[PDB]
Amino acid sequence: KNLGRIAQIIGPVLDVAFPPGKMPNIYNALIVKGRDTAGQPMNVTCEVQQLLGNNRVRAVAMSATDGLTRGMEVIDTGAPLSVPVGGATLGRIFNVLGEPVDNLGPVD
Amino acid sequence: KKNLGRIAQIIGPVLDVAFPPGKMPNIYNALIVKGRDTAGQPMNVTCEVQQLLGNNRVRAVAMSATDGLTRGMEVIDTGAPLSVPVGGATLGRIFNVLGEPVDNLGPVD
Amino acid sequence: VDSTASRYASALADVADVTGTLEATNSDVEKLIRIFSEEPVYYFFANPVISIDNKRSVLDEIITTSGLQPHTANFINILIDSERINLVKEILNEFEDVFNKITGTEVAVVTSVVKLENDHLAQIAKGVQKITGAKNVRIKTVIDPSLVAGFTIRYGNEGSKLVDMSVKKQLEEIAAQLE
Amino acid sequence: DEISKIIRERIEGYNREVKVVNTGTVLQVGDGIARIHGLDEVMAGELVEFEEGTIGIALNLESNNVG
Repeated sequence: KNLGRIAQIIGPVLDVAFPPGKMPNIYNALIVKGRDTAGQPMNVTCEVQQLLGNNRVRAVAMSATDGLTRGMEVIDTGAPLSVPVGGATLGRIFNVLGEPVDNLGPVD
Repeated sequence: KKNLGRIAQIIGPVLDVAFPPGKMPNIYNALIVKGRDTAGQPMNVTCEVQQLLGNNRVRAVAMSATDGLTRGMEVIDTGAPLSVPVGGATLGRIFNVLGEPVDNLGPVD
Repeated sequence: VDSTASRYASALADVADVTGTLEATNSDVEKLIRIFSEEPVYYFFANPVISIDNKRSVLDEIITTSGLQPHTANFINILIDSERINLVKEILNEFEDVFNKITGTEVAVVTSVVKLENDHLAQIAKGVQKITGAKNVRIKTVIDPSLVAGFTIRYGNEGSKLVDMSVKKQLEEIAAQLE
Repeated sequence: DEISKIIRERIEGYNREVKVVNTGTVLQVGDGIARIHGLDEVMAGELVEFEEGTIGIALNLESNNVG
């Protein structure tokens, strides 16, 4: 429910500025509502590694930051990276994020 | 040579030269500083515009000794990099960085 | 605190104090804070790209309508010359804290659910004064739904020193039993 | 405490030139790097071209400026 805007992108390191009240604590994941080359939305997941003060966090992207723009909306997910666990996970190649990278569809 | 800037810093060999806001020298132009010697006679020490720094000042590395230079002296921009005399009249002369002949013989053409 | 924003504000207060325009300068500084709130106005002064010469002309017109104090108009002109207009907002806020110091006034801020009469405040403002060591006390009020029926006053150099009783008794009881 | 129409308009005029949307004004050039004030919409890795035709890549995006 917290929305932030990227303040700066320097390599794989992002800085996200949040409103003064609602604010992520460290190791929470951030989802960056970005766009793709052709223009469809694709979202980069981050992880807060520092709190820089002045309501500004320093997140480290788990995907590529080519194409991210200062001021794009970043939805604080309120938790660290939630990964699917269970019986379903067996036999599936997984990303860092818990997305299946083996082409057998969604982990239900 | 119609652009005049005033020296703002001297830290060792590296000068910072503040210019009028529209007209600033390009990178690698030669600044030539209207500095004075121990005699008071005007002496010129050349500089190279290494980098544009913002706030309308350049950063130039002086080609001669910066000892004796004052914050606030006039610096004229020659509008070009260091032109060195070339050719036939440079043969058998001994030369400076600036192309000034250094062997106490009459001036290079 | 001694940071660049604080350093400038302190100078501005000192010149006012010398010339006895502390009341007169303070009004102008409060007047400036309304001016620089606006995102568009602040941005124009703050950004490096807009030419400095243009900034002065606009600033002069702003000063005339505003009718600012002669030093206060200088002080902004000094900030603009010396590039520190990017931190005007910090400087203006900093001045208020310095201005109280010079007078010897102290702010206190007192918190309730229910608005309270001056008589209670008079006791508190006298109470903060002796406890403060103050020459004078200036009282700040805020309304809060969350406490119970009491309030908490905050005072000191910062709003560091807070002495309260409303919710706190409940919290203390909760802790007390666990012992 | 109040801003005159002339003052607001004058301020706005300066802002429009600099709040040009696709462009950004060079802040400092040196050693093969330009810092650019502006360019609020650029994305990291987007080619940007200055006057006189040089092309550059916006590798560093910072709140103050874009390297």
